[PDB]
Amino acid sequence: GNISRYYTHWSGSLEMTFMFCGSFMATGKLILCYTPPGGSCPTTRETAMLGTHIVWDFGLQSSVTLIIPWISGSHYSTNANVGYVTCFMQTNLIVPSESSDTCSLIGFIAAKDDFSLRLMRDSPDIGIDHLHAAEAAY
Amino acid sequence: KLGNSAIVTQECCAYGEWPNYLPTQPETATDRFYTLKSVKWEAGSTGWWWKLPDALNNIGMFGQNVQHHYLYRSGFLIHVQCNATRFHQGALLVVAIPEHQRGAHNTNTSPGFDDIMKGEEGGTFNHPYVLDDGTSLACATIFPHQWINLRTNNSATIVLPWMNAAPMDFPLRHNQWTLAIIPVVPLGTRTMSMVPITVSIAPMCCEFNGL
Amino acid sequence: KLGNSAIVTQECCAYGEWPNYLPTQPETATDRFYTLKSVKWEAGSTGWWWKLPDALNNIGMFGQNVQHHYLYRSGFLIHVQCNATRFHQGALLVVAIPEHQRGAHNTNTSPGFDDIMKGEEGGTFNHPYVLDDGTSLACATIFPHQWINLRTNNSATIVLPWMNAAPMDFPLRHNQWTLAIIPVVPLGTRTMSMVPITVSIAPMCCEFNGL
Amino acid sequence: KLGNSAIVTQECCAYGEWPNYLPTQPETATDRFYTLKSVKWEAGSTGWWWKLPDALNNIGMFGQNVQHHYLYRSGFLIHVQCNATRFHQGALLVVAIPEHQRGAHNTNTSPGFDDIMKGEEGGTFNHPYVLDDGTSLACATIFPHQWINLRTNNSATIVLPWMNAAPMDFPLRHNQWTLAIIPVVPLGTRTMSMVPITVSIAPMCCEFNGL
Amino acid sequence: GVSETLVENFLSRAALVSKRSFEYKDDKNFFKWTINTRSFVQLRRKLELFTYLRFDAEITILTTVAVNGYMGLPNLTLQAMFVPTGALTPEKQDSFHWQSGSNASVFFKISDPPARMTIPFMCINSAYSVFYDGFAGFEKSGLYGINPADTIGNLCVRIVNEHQPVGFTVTVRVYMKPKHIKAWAPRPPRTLPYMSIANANYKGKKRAPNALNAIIGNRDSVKT
Repeated sequence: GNISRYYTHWSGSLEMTFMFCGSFMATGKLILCYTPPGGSCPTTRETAMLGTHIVWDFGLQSSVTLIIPWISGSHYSTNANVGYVTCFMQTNLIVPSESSDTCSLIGFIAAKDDFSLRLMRDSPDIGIDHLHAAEAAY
Repeated sequence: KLGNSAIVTQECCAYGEWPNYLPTQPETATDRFYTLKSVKWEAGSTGWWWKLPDALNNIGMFGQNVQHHYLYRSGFLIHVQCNATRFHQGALLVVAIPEHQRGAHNTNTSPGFDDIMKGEEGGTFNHPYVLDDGTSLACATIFPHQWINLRTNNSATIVLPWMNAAPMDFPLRHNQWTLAIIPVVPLGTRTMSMVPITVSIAPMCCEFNGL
Repeated sequence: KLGNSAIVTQECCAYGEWPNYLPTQPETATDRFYTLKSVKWEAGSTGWWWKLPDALNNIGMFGQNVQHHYLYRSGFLIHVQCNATRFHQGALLVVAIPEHQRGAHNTNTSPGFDDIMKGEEGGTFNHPYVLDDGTSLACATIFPHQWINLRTNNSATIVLPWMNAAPMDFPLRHNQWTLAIIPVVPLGTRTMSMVPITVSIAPMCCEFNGL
Repeated sequence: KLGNSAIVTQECCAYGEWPNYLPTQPETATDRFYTLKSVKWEAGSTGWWWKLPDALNNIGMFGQNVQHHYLYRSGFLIHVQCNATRFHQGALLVVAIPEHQRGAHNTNTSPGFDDIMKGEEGGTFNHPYVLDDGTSLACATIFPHQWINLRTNNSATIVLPWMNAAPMDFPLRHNQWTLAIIPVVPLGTRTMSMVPITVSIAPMCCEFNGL
Repeated sequence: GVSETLVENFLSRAALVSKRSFEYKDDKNFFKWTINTRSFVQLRRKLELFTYLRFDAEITILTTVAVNGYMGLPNLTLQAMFVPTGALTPEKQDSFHWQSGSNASVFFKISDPPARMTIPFMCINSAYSVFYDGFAGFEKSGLYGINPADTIGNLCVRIVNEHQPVGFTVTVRVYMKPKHIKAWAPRPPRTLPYMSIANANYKGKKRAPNALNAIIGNRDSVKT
């Protein structure tokens, strides 16, 4: 998402990867919902079963891979609803009495082989102020 | 692996019958794991019971194939997982009772609609030593059963074939099986622990007749 | 296994280049693991960075082949090990930054000799979220990197090829790589732990010209 | 013959394209004739227009595959039948306009949501001589069209292929075609007759992506 | 190209790098420019996505002319002379060094199409060190990140005609465009705003986005 801000139309399967970073004894389950675009963002865990979702037990696994399917990008500059990846608690966090009770997740994203960028524009990120060594290359 | 929801990994079966189709036959709609809520197993927890397929009238493409189909025909593939650490001790009996005609204690009045039909909520044994029907837990290993001994494993897997004298059944009034989880040896740790028990039901060999 | 000092056991590589010699070529003198000091990783530890081969001008037969050779040519084979128990939680990013032109915060003045050259002492990130050079840690997995997730593993291994536009370089002023260890997820236990992180650098395919 | 609802019997096509699948592909759920309401054709009736697939968001398994699928891909097979006796005289133009960007008369303001989106109700031309968009009915036989001349026949059949520049489209905002029935020669009998016109739409080669 | 994500296509858009409305009348009568990557931060952030580069820059001097607040615009002759990293630059506008038989001038008129020369891969090493983690020379006084195997060159531009050219200000635009780009070892994209053209200092904005402690604009909670 810094290369795709140099472009106008992006399209392809992203790939999310989460990684639990708690102790070795930490068990519990996380349900990871993918809401396709335009759909309803789930609030109850029970109505969260609508599209693609996976129950991820981070007592066994330590990393899950969540493929996001084809999205096709800016095929409609305008705010809208373009997907969600939602992660509820399923059970609880079961850590023993010696490990720390505040565990943590980190999440990754990579586009896959079918990702395609086209029409090149300048990035909106960079701009703002005067730089040091101004006119020192003259 | 059943459905777009990859949940748990299986291949223990029951009654020597891996399900086969003995009309609408769902294979990608219903054949998927409908994970229920995870019930908190504590020290003073008596038991839990889920009457199938009453627990699945609400949830999913099976639930739409109940409200839009008069007769159903489905086997199951169930999966109980009890995620506790290496310091928890305990033992569950994951028993799958066919035709669990429950009993009401101390009265001559039969159980009503709101004692037998719970659904996703499940329920709880009151006298688990006699399985709420006057029999015995000590003989209850004659059913399809499985042991979750938290010393050894923490998961269970039972396959539930089609258990009717009838060829097909109507779902909103009759319940074939009854998954029931009774902690024989109660849970222990010194801190004094709400260990969760997660139940995933996956239907197998679904048939539905009568739109 | 490198040198008479048998330290750690390897065969993850980087840039698709297992080092080969593309004159003095040490193979028993320098090719050995120079274990540095083990830095204490706590809860409020920001990061650590070792500029190679500035960390190895002091230590060993490589250090004698710096003071007695004007131009060097060496790849590396590095090995980070974080010896914590099964009750510690945490995650490191062992990243190996080629040409880490660091930045000074909030001023127009470039870093001096005593902010870039540390050697065996190493150093510490001040703003690790932007890698002390205005970029981002969130994109820093484009380098040769490796994850030490103390749930899963506790060790790392990166191979560092010769990374110069030049064919050979002079060591006392330029530093190619920069091994950098940033704890993304900080360390946790209830007692409130100085878990050590031991770094072993082994040179590979050493060349030295100009006595 | 499409679906469990056997309605009408066909094999006239359009654009030289019998539909083929160029993911969810309904073939028994959606591929069936969704008979709409029969509109009363009188002497002073101007016309009728049904924007497809806006007329089918409500009705049937296609309507469930609109509310539960973000992108659709479907061709059509349409069938208009005008059941009048041997004493009624009249002529319809059953025209199927791709991308019927309607116009508002006499104002600079574009049509809103409640002038374009009607659904099963359909709609009615106000100025049918210019097809409500400034063009002309006299040239409107360049579309896929069909003549119901009540002297000769009383039925029509048009096949509507997938008409988008896009590969797949989202249904709740865009409408590809527009079935439009304009009585060129108005209906006549001496009693002064509400002859009905029944429209059956059957989808063909349904695809749906994005649950 | 095969895709628009290819590196040859990603970088070789012609970008403005210099613009000197130098006033010539009857040091200040001309301009020079050290050819460096670090000029305009739209292109600089793209070249600092990579560690090592190898590009033939072409230089396309566009010269305009404008009357100050005499009705015709005079068609002057110019001289854009590429002084590399070697011999001396002309100290005056009409010194001896403009007449050098080694610096490669171009002699273009205003009324021509814009002048265009192609400066080749101008380095000593096998690539341009965009980021340099070292020190120049020998001393501890060598500044950080300044490699002498990175300066492409200088580009001294003067008006060839003699004095008394009266107050038509000459605005000179210079467009660099890389060619034959071979790029090695990519980097994280820079997210904090720049401080200098010399080094990679970081300050951040005051609040998010693009701030020091928060790069993405803060939403209200994680369940937003």
